[PDB]
Amino acid sequence: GQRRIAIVAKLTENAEMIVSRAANRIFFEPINIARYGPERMQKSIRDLDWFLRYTTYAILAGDPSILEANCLGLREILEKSCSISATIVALLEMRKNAARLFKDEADSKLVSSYISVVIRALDADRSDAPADIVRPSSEDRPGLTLPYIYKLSADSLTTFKMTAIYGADGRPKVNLSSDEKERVVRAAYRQVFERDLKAYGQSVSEAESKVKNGEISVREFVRRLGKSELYRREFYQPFINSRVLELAFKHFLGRAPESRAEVQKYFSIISSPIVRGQSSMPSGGLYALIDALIDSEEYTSIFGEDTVPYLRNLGVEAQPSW
Amino acid sequence: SVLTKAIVNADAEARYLSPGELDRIKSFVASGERRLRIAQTLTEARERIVKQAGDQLFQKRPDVVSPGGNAYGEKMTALCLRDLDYYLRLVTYGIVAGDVTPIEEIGIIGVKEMYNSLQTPIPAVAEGVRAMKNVATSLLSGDDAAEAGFYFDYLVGAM
Amino acid sequence: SVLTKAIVNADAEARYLSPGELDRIKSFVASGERRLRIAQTLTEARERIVKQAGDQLFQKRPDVVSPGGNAYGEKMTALCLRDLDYYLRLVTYGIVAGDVTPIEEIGIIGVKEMYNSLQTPIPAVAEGVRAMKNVATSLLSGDDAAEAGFYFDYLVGAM
Amino acid sequence: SVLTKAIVNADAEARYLSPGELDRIKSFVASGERRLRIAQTLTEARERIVKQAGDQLFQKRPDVVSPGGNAYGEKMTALCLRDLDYYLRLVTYGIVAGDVTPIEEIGIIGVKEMYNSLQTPIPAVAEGVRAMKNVATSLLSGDDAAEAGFYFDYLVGAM
Amino acid sequence: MKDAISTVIAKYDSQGKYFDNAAVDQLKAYFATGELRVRSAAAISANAQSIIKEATAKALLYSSLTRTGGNMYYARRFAACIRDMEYFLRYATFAMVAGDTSLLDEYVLNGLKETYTSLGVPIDATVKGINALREVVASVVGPEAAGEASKYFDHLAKGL
Amino acid sequence: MQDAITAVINNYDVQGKYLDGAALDKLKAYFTTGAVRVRAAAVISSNATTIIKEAAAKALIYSDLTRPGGNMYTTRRYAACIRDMDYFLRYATYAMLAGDPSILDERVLNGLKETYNSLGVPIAATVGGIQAMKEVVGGLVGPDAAKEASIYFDYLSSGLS
Amino acid sequence: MQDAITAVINNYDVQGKYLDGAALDKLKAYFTTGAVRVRAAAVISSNATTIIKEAAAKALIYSDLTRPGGNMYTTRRYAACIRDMDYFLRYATYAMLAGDPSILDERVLNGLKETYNSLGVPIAATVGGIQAMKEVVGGLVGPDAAKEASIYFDYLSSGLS
Amino acid sequence: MQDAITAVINNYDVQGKYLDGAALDKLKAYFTTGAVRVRAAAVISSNATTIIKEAAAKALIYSDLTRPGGNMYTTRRYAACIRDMDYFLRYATYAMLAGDPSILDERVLNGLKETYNSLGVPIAATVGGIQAMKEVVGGLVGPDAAKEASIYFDYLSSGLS
Amino acid sequence: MQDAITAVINNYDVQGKYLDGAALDKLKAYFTTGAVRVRAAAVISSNATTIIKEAAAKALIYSDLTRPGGNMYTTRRYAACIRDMDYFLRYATYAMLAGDPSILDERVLNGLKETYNSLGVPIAATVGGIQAMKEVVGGLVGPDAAKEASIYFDYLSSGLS
Ligand SMILES: *[C@H](C)[C@H]1/C(=C/c2[nH]c(/C=C3N=C(/C=C4\NC(=O)C(CC)=C4C)C(C)=C\3CCC(=O)O)c(CCC(=O)O)c2C)NC(=O)[C@@H]1C
Ligand SMILES: *[C@H](C)[C@H]1/C(=C/c2[nH]c(/C=C3N=C(/C=C4\NC(=O)C(CC)=C4C)C(C)=C\3CCC(=O)O)c(CCC(=O)O)c2C)NC(=O)[C@@H]1C
Ligand SMILES: *[C@H](C)[C@H]1/C(=C/c2[nH]c(/C=C3N=C(/C=C4\NC(=O)C(CC)=C4C)C(C)=C\3CCC(=O)O)c(CCC(=O)O)c2C)NC(=O)[C@@H]1C
Ligand SMILES: *[C@H](C)[C@H]1/C(=C/c2[nH]c(/C=C3N=C(/C=C4\NC(=O)C(CC)=C4C)C(C)=C\3CCC(=O)O)c(CCC(=O)O)c2C)NC(=O)[C@@H]1C
Ligand SMILES: *[C@H](C)[C@H]1/C(=C/c2[nH]c(/C=C3N=C(/C=C4\NC(=O)C(CC)=C4C)C(C)=C\3CCC(=O)O)c(CCC(=O)O)c2C)NC(=O)[C@@H]1C
Ligand SMILES: *[C@H](C)[C@H]1/C(=C/c2[nH]c(/C=C3N=C(/C=C4\NC(=O)C(CC)=C4C)C(C)=C\3CCC(=O)O)c(CCC(=O)O)c2C)NC(=O)[C@@H]1C
Ligand SMILES: *[C@H](C)[C@H]1/C(=C/c2[nH]c(/C=C3N=C(/C=C4\NC(=O)C(CC)=C4C)C(C)=C\3CCC(=O)O)c(CCC(=O)O)c2C)NC(=O)[C@@H]1C
Ligand SMILES: CCC1=C(C)/C(=C/C2=NC(=C\c3[nH]c(/C=C4\NC(=O)[C@H](C)[C@H]4CC)c(C)c3CCC(=O)O)/C(CCC(=O)O)=C2C)NC1=O
Repeated sequence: GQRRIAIVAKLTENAEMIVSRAANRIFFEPINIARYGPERMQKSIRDLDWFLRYTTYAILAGDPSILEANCLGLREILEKSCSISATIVALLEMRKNAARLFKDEADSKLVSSYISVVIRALDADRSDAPADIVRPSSEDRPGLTLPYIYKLSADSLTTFKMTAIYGADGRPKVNLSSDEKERVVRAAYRQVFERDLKAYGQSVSEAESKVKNGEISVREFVRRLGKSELYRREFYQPFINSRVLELAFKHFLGRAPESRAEVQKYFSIISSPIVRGQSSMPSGGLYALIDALIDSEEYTSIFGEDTVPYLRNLGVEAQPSW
Repeated sequence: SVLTKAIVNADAEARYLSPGELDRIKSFVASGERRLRIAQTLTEARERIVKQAGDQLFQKRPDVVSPGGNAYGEKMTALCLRDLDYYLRLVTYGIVAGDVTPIEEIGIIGVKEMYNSLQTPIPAVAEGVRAMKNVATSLLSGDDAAEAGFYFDYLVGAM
Repeated sequence: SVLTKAIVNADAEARYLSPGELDRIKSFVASGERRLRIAQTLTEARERIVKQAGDQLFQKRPDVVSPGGNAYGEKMTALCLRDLDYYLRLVTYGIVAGDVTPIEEIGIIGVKEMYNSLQTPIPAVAEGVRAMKNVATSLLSGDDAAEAGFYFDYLVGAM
Repeated sequence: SVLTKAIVNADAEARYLSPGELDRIKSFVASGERRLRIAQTLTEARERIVKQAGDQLFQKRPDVVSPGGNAYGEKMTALCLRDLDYYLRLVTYGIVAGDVTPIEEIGIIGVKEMYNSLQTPIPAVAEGVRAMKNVATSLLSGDDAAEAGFYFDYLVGAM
Repeated sequence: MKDAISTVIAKYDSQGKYFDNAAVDQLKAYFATGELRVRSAAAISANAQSIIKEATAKALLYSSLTRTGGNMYYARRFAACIRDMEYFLRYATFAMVAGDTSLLDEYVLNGLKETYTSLGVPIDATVKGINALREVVASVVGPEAAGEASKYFDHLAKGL
Repeated sequence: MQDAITAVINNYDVQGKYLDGAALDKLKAYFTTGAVRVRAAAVISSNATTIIKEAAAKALIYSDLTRPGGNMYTTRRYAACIRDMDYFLRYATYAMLAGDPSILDERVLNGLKETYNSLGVPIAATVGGIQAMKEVVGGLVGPDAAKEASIYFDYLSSGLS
Repeated sequence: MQDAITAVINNYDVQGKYLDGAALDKLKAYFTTGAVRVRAAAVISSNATTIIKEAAAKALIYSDLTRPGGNMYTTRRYAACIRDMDYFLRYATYAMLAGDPSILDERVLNGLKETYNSLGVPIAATVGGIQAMKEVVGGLVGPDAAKEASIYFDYLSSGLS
Repeated sequence: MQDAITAVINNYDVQGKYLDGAALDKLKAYFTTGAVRVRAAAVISSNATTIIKEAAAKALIYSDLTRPGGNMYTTRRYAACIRDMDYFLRYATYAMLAGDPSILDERVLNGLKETYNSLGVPIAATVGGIQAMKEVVGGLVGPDAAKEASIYFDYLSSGLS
Repeated sequence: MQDAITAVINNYDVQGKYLDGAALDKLKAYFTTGAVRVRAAAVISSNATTIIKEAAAKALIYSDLTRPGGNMYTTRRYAACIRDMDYFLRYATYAMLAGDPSILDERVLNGLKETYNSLGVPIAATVGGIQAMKEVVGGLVGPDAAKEASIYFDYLSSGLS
């Protein structure tokens, strides 16, 4: 960072010149200053400085992402407004400027790499750049779509998953480092119970054993947690039934309950006296609630069988206003 | 209603309404005027439909209006007829809506539970609805009757 | 308690208590008076049980009461005996409850973590509880002792 | 508006609107179209009214646009003119409403406190409003001017 | 949700009334309008992308927001605002069909001011953007259906 | 509360826009309707006592409610019920003049359900009474006025239910 | 939740006191009552559907609530109301076996008032239904059991109100 | 309210313990800080109007809030916001003298979030204003005083958010 | 969360200004401190269990809290308290690396007061424990690191109190 600061300082003082040469070059196809008009020219001047100011920031930051997010959509925005080529030609000048300012090859190179990111998006088509997913809903909760650059700006989400591996034996065996296996389990425990249950030093013995071996899935593990004695009494038993279904939303699906009709459907599940079940595993009741959530397509699709549920949040999946 | 259903599917998909979906809406709005007339006819004949259906039901099921039976006594018999009237009103609502959803929310969800607490026999109620259908069909023209029949059938199926 | 456990299972299932569950409750209420006497006996002998068990433990484990050991010194030895007393009180509570749950909440959850911070050896604590069991068994009649033993064994298992 | 004011007085008295009150409402609705024209006139002349009034104010009060004064500097002078524009917009709203209440809620409550924090002199603001009135009066026809004057006077009174 | 047909139904069931002519009149009215509302909706869907872009230009673009230290500033921020303008359009169209305002507030208006205040988004600007969408939409739609289409836009504006 | 004129003003004020012709047209629309509304209001005020009487006769009185064990049994309760009826009528009249339903929400509708539930007043019967008043009012005001009057009565009814 | 036996234990545990004769006497008292309670619970479970039916007949059905515009109007709402009644009955039975009111507080009572107020369910009517259930239950269980049963029903009623 | 000296006393009183050297040391620590705090408080009181002005200039004014459709638009709303700012400043000064955050909890912090949510006042903007006040205050009080002043400002901010 | 470097960047970005040398110097200052911070963090991680043990010994244990009727009485509560202590330590270490107090506000400080009040956990005792941890940490990290470590510990303490 310290030398990166020095690199930034050098770039800062020569920045106005660096911009000028890129601008003089373009002001491929060459476009005259006058036909563009002052405002469009003024914008173009601003834009050059804009790329450069982010570059300085990106140096200090030491991440491609800051430049990455802004450049993506920008290329789409530009086109009717601007020639794609002129923007490119500009960096040709500024990378040459960059090489001149910093005599250390590496110092010029890193500065080049930031400028490379900006260019690489511009080079990539509007189509080549990918639109971010849109969270889907059934008959309630309208479907919301999130922009990708928004998703990129947001800090990456750590996903804990353990995948069952087929064997020659035909009994699944799962390969992970000693720390790595059990880390998924550590986070699962933590998501469902909302705190890590090791500091209390109880956890279902047989649950986790089966997932370590890999025969019952992580999806089936989180199922086993909800049904577990630990999960009630910690949750369920201290709350009224209407509050339990709201917490059970948060930890099992990562969203809050989104509509009146769903909190009603779920309230009837937990309320309903069980149909008598042959499985000694107690029939429905609150267990029904937990089933209905894991068995839900929304659950299975977003998380899949391997992933442990994660909390969807501002960064991911948009998040609704109502 | 038809329109609500279409909008809801679009919103789930997070898309503007498809041409095909739009076409169905167009068809529905054209049908509506005919539907309104069918509904109007049944409303005017409502009093007689209920009366005729009631008599048929009581002939079909002597037991319900018998000392053991739930319907027995003037108060109880009135309530049974009131129920028939309710279902007829729901059917009219359905015809204008073009969907069973209006009917379904008001009358078909929790119906089993309500009647079981009351101890009213569900099959008898179904027979009454069938009876009402027959009376209604006679007053309606054939094509009109077919439209009305669908809604009547749904009710019978639901109970 | 037995009854609490039964109620909780029913509530999870969202059903009224099963006949079998009810029968177990009946058995428990009959047993209770006998259980109360067993608990009373141990309470009266509590002071001596703790003292005798302590001595046995220290003989079994010289190290714990040694300059290196955690128990060493008057203050520390008192605390070790206080712990034994605590566990005995918990056992009495368990016998009257007919379940380990009362014992479990107060004493067995997070016990490992607490002792590890203290640096007290968990196995030595278990030995102390075993020692207490032997003293308690002698004072109790055989059938009473068996009942008491179960609770004592649970504690030993937990640590 | 006039109607809101009348309703509010009636509600306080817990009575239906008096015939006299109703008559005033009738008169107001007739007057409204004329009022709309008066408001339209001022809106069109708004830019010039503000400019002329500003100049008059600055001549009347050299101090406000002086290094000590609040108005001094381009940024500050713009803000002073913006304020004059705001008050003119409020006056137009008042004329159409037929009451000062719309004006009053947006501009006259807490005005003292706001300006005191800003340190703007309240009397100078009042002079600016007076200046705007004179310009506005000239463009308006005499009877129209009298109507407009009342609203302008209220503002001056309020500050 | 609730649309003009089901709204009339819902008011009648709470009273326990069978459908009256007064009610039948309101229902007829919807069916007359409906045919062109379907036409107007299709127009808005086709030109949506264009409609948004024009609207942004009129108000959102070339504002303080675009300048640094405003919400529009950045590509990321710019993209988000456009999504919000697309949201407002789909709903208003959904509201145009159906003919009941409520679809709007269940899906849009409820909670919006609270999110916007939390995010820091300026409410006034969005209101301006909605009003802009209204003018563009009206031209594409044509005069007869414009009155209809303007209502749903105005509801959104006063909600915010 | 809010009225149509103020509603237009408020919408413009949040925009910061000066009043424009389109806005003026909305105001003009209200002004034409206004004369009719004033006439309707005067009719209602003069016939208010009778309107309440007729509506009560149609729904409330000669019923179990008035009989012992009914909510409107005892003089005190009877008087309260007719006072409530008068409130609904007066507020609806205010709303009709205003051309806005907001006053009903701000004064009448807010917390009414909860108040009634604590009191044990029957909501459905009250709604019935409101509907009855509407019918009587419709006659007196005449058809053009009736449409305007009906919406406010219906608004009250929907709120309570 | 908590039960009588555990309640005694917990009180002693906070004191740190070993169980004493006075404490034992309270436990002994519970044990004698226990047999009666078990019999009562079985009676209630078998007659639960009828108890609800009778109570509804006494208070809820044949009322404004069931009439259009009433809270229990429509099949869906009717079914909801009887479901709530069943909840109250089941929990009261649990409490009676336990000999402690705590479970009612932890599951039924906490947040119910607020939920009902938002929903617009009438609390006083619900309380009326609970009281009706109590009366029916009292008959079936018989006198000794009735006193015990009544306290839990009353506890629910007081909480809601 | 409570202060530092009383807080120590209260902790000892619940224990029933006589004051001990460890307790005395905490009291002694406060006494040294005291003189600085008194000077800071006098500075803030004299410059209070300006502090508010500067903080508003930094965050609140020249913003969307002040522009039409913003929360602080209209004189009434503007005046309200500056009144709130004054409250925060006065209480923070009290807290700084006291050496305890409790007064903020008892007076300012309790129910503020709920009030703001009902009003529709934006919490984040308010927090921004508080932070701005802190910065201005920091300058005037000087560095030693600033550290002490900052904690109370931060406490207010954390409570609101 | 936010870090020192990003905080400076964000302030400059809203201004639109390229980074000033004075700003750069602050960033440079952070970069030098970062090496020392990393060493401190490694020390804390290795000695974390002991740090907690020592701090508990200083404040929490041999106290009324651990005695029956005290908040930390029972194994479950004891374990909870030491878990909380570990949280504070881990987050303070994170804050020290970050060079910014914000993470503490975002994760630890937000909702803590409310949680503690519902639980009935005593804030002053918790604060005491945090201060004790700070003292132990100060020793292990050594003087240069201690100053940096102390500020985050103090920040936590001020937030809780
Ligand atoms: C045209 C050949 C030249 C030019 C001028 C220009 N720019 C715009 C519009 C925008 N430019 C930006 C700027 C940025 N936002 C970012 O995140 C980044 C990356 C760091 C930049 C550079 C944006 C967001 C816009 C759109 C809106 C706005 O004005 O802020 C236009 C007009 C197009 C429009 O209005 O949408 C024009 C004419 N830019 C160049 O570099 C070219 C050489
Ligand atoms: C007639 C075909 C059958 C019959 C009817 C019957 N019903 C009742 C009582 C009630 N029925 C209803 C039903 C409805 N309420 C609703 O909200 C709807 C949907 C709109 C329906 C259909 C209700 C609420 C009642 C309860 C009483 C009340 O009005 O408050 C009875 C008498 C009840 C009793 O057992 O005492 C009867 C007899 N019974 C038959 O046997 C016929 C086949
Ligand atoms: C007889 C001396 C006079 C007379 C009486 C009269 N009353 C009615 C109608 C009603 N009177 C009551 C009164 C009561 N209800 C109560 O709750 C109490 C207190 C316990 C009283 C005294 C009610 C409620 C009614 C309304 C109708 C109903 O029964 O629900 C009438 C006829 C109704 C009408 O006026 O059209 C009459 C005639 N009339 C006289 O002139 C005698 C002097
Ligand atoms: C019946 C005696 C009365 C009555 C009941 C009623 N309740 C609802 C709806 C709900 N009831 C609850 C309440 C609970 N949540 C809990 O956790 C518990 C304890 C375990 C209870 C009792 C809830 C959550 C709902 C909402 C669920 C849903 O909407 O389906 C209704 C329906 C109201 C509605 O608008 O849907 C009714 C009718 N109301 C009466 O009229 C009786 C006096
Ligand atoms: C001009 C006649 C006098 C004058 C004006 C002046 N005003 C400001 C700053 C502001 N004035 C306002 C006032 C309003 N906001 C509203 O909402 C309304 C009613 C709709 C009014 C009247 C506001 C809010 C400001 C603050 C700036 C902002 O809005 O962002 C200044 C500048 C003050 C400063 O130093 O910052 C000035 C100069 N000054 C005089 O002395 C003239 C007599
Ligand atoms: C004796 C078998 C062994 C032993 C005992 C020992 N314990 C401590 C200190 C503590 N013991 C506890 C334990 C409990 N608190 C509870 O609430 C319960 C459940 C009811 C228990 C069992 C606690 C909290 C402490 C901390 C001190 C305090 O009471 O405040 C010590 C002291 C050592 C230390 O403090 O680090 C000792 C010696 N250790 C042995 O070596 C024996 C094998
Ligand atoms: C120890 C220094 C003091 C103490 C602690 C104590 N805490 C709890 C329970 C909880 N503490 C928390 C707090 C956090 N969760 C978080 O995520 C964070 C930030 C990362 C914190 C600090 C929570 C949520 C709980 C409840 C969850 C749980 O199961 O523990 C207890 C137990 C209280 C109880 O009776 O349940 C205790 C004892 N109390 C003291 O006596 C010390 C002064
Ligand atoms: C279906 C109804 C609905 C709405 C309306 C909605 C609004 C909405 N706007 C959001 C963000 C946002 N919204 C805007 C919008 C704007 N900034 C401006 O200055 C403009 C005036 C304005 C649009 C033109 C911005 C900039 C963000 C990103 C937040 C930020 O980082 O500043 C987000 C956060 C979601 C995300 O970005 O992940 C939501 C929830 N969501 C919904 O579900």
